[PDB]
Amino acid sequence: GGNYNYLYRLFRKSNLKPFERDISTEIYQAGSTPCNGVKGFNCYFPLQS
Amino acid sequence: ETKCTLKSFTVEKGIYQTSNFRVQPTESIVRFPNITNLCPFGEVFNATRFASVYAWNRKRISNCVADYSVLYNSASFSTFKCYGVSPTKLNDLCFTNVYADSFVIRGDEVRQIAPGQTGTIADYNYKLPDDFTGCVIAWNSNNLDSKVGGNYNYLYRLFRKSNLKPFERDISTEIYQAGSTPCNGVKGFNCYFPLQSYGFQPTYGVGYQPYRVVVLSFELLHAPATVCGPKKSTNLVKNKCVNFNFNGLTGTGVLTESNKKFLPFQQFGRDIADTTDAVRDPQTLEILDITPCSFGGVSVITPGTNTSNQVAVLYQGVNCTEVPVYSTGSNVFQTRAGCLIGAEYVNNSYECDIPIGAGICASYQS
Amino acid sequence: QCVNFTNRTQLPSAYTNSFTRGVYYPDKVFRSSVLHSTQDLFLPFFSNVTWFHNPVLPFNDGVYFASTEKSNIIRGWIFGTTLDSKTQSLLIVNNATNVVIKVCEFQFCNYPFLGVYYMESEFRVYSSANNCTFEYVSQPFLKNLSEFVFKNIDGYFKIYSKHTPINLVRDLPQGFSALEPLVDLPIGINITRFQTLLALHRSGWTAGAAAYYVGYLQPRTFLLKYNENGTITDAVDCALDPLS
Ligand SMILES: *[C@@H]1O[C@H](CO)[C@@H](O[C@@H]2O[C@H](CO)[C@@H](O)[C@H](O)[C@H]2NC(C)=O)[C@H](O)[C@H]1NC(C)=O
Ligand SMILES: *[C@@H]1O[C@H](CO)[C@@H](O[C@@H]2O[C@H](CO)[C@@H](O)[C@H](O)[C@H]2NC(C)=O)[C@H](O)[C@H]1NC(C)=O
Ligand SMILES: *[C@@H]1O[C@H](CO)[C@@H](O[C@@H]2O[C@H](CO)[C@@H](O)[C@H](O)[C@H]2NC(C)=O)[C@H](O)[C@H]1NC(C)=O
Ligand SMILES: *[C@@H]1O[C@H](CO)[C@@H](O[C@@H]2O[C@H](CO)[C@@H](O)[C@H](O)[C@H]2NC(C)=O)[C@H](O)[C@H]1NC(C)=O
Ligand SMILES: *[C@@H]1O[C@H](CO)[C@@H](O[C@@H]2O[C@H](CO)[C@@H](O)[C@H](O)[C@H]2NC(C)=O)[C@H](O)[C@H]1NC(C)=O
Ligand SMILES: *[C@@H]1O[C@H](CO)[C@@H](O)[C@H](O)[C@H]1NC(C)=O
Ligand SMILES: *[C@@H]1O[C@H](CO)[C@@H](O)[C@H](O)[C@H]1NC(C)=O
Ligand SMILES: *[C@@H]1O[C@H](CO)[C@@H](O)[C@H](O)[C@H]1NC(C)=O
Ligand SMILES: *[C@@H]1O[C@H](CO)[C@@H](O)[C@H](O)[C@H]1NC(C)=O
Ligand SMILES: *[C@@H]1O[C@H](CO)[C@@H](O)[C@H](O)[C@H]1NC(C)=O
Ligand SMILES: *[C@@H]1O[C@H](CO)[C@@H](O)[C@H](O)[C@H]1NC(C)=O
Repeated sequence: GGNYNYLYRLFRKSNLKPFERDISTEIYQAGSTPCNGVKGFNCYFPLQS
Repeated sequence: ETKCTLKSFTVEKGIYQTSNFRVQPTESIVRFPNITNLCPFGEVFNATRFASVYAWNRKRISNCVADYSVLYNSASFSTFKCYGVSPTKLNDLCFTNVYADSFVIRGDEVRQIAPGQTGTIADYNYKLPDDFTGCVIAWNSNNLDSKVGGNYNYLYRLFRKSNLKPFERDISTEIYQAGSTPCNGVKGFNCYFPLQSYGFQPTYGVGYQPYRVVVLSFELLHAPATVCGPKKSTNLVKNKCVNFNFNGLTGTGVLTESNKKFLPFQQFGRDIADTTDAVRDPQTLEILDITPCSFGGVSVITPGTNTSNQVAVLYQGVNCTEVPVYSTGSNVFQTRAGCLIGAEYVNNSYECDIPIGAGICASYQS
Repeated sequence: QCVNFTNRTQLPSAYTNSFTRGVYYPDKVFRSSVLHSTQDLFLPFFSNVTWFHNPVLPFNDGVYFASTEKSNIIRGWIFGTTLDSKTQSLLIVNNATNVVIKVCEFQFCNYPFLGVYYMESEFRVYSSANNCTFEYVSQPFLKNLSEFVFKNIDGYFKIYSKHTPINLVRDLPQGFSALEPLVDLPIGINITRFQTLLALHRSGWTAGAAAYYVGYLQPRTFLLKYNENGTITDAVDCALDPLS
């Protein structure tokens, strides 16, 4: 049925420093219009299974 | 600092050199050509009418500036999918030429327009390579293309013996022969017209309404690239050591007015040893002058640790205008060797103890 | 509109001295009262230049084209490899209003020409053209001496030009005059041969006094002198003789 327990980040504001850990599950503003914490156009969940 | 550099806890009378300094840049400025010759996107995305899917309209774009920011930021586009490159970075990287394929399809046929897709349109009307690079934009056109009586002006192919190669258009109206009975150009038991006309109507629901689709492809021929986004520019400043990027020529210095006379085809001059000396601003066409902002070493004059603990500081060959706790100190003095602080100048004349330069030197009395 | 002729246009292609002509600004920089040594493609000093009183001529690396022009008879230029629709071709025309540059696949005639009607309107240089790629329109180029230098480097076509008032009768004058850049084109063609377009009076054709000079370029090192205003005033060919 598929293992959906393993998820990876795809969207971020910048790169990661060496041995850096980031866990915040915040929505990403992919466009000029802010999302204001609401999923929508130019707004994607950064975690993908 | 003298103790640290000399690696001792005691210092004898004399003058020593500790470190150096330079004036730091303040801000950055970029100047680019005046920006014009925009690519004609208005005639394609706002055309009076669109061609059929099996006869998709192909347009060539070359030798112009293309602003993808307005297209990406427009909210009138239902679908905006870029596969080869990210839509954000379109204005950065660019190629030699662009192909625009424009047509009208159904709402449910939208996702057929993608690499590795199958369907009637995806096989007999428009084929895309798996390694396709570019973007696809789709938007509603129900208010215009759809007709209350049925808009039959749009047709599409369904019957063909073989599939289509990528970026291939077939407009032949040969009667398809599904069965083994040959037809002399007439339909019948097993012969059918490959083209069928759409029945778009305003009363049709979502997924049946007309959809205007434009696909942009960027090709990578060995010819030099000419088509991409405008280069951001900014106003200039003068008499301040800053870093500049004049038309791709980068350098750090202070910019002043110059009276040199160029010829109408140069862009930037130089003097000797490949050192740039004057530039021409593309937006204004004015000759400027570049001077490296000041720098120099520093030195300390001390009468010996065993005598006292007060020292004088000399900045070598620096005009006493931009010195910066020793920003004021004592009466600041200006010498042909630089600027000297912490010591007082007198009108007497003694022997020389700690040579300084330009014919003057200091001693301990303060 | 494509007809041949009977009078085989043959001209006494003589030889003459290149003297010290054909020096152009190589870069867009400014230098004041300096001596700069540069290695590039030039016309060697005291070379042998061909004088023509419209044969096919190889392009090689570059071409120097000079004309003691009177009444601006010379009109256009044709560049390419196969000179037909099989390969990309370049075409240049200069009428009384604009210079027109086309990068396309034409079907040239055996004797292409402009032609004038005796209010001038005649164009029968080629027959068919399609897949036309690059287009350009600009200001017209033209008792004077017109010098042009054509180069093709790194998919870039460079054209340099200069005009000089002259009064000498026959041969190239003994003097110096730098050539300023005129136009650059970011186009890719494998140009190897080139032609010349003549303006005959179509009213029978009468155009015979079309005398010009053609020379070829080679890579070498020159020494250039820049005066206080940044204008080249003198040049020295390094690989000519021990003094140089
Ligand atoms: C197609 O036409 C529409 C309608 O005018 C354009 O949308 C307007 O674009 C201008 C840009 O100057 C904006 O100021 C308006 O706010 C836009 N209005 C709407 C309703 O979108 C659109 O830009 C045109 N597209 C092209 C490619 O020319
Ligand atoms: C560059 O574009 C700008 C945009 O207007 C112009 O530069 C100045 O424009 C104002 C008003 O149009 C004029 O009063 C100035 O004289 C212009 N400056 C110069 C140096 O011409 C102008 O259209 C363009 N200028 C250049 C040099 O390309
Ligand atoms: C240090 O810089 C100042 C200004 O940056 C110099 O003062 C200028 O001097 C010139 C010639 O002496 C005058 O023409 C200017 O009017 C002066 N400007 C100002 C604002 O004073 C000063 O001369 C420099 N120091 C030295 C030693 O030359
Ligand atoms: C102009 O370009 C088109 C497109 O490349 C050429 O059409 C091709 O012609 C050759 C002729 O041998 C055919 O084999 C190809 O199948 C054609 N391709 C397409 C997409 O039509 C056309 O030949 C070119 N014009 C000229 C004069 O060569
Ligand atoms: C270099 O540029 C200078 C600056 O314009 C030229 O000097 C002027 O030349 C004109 C033309 O004869 C005279 O009318 C002016 O009186 C000159 N002014 C000055 C201050 O000299 C000069 O001719 C140019 N060429 C050379 C070789 O110096
Ligand atoms: C410093 O001077 C004092 C007296 O002037 C003397 O006793 C002492 O030895 C001196 N220091 C050194 C390191 O010689
Ligand atoms: C030295 O003398 C000159 C001239 O008399 C005067 O201007 C200057 O102030 C004097 N310097 C000091 C430190 O008194
Ligand atoms: C060019 O060469 C020919 C023979 O090759 C010679 O007769 C002629 O004088 C030369 N032209 C010059 C040296 O200007
Ligand atoms: C010169 O050629 C251009 C383009 O070929 C044309 O627009 C213009 O009218 C021509 N001028 C004359 C005087 O024929
Ligand atoms: C010759 O060139 C000069 C310099 O541009 C120009 O003023 C003159 O009109 C030209 N004469 C002819 C006949 O082309
Ligand atoms: C020129 O010819 C070379 C080899 O013959 C080829 O690789 C190149 O693509 C050609 N370019 C043009 C512009 O014809």
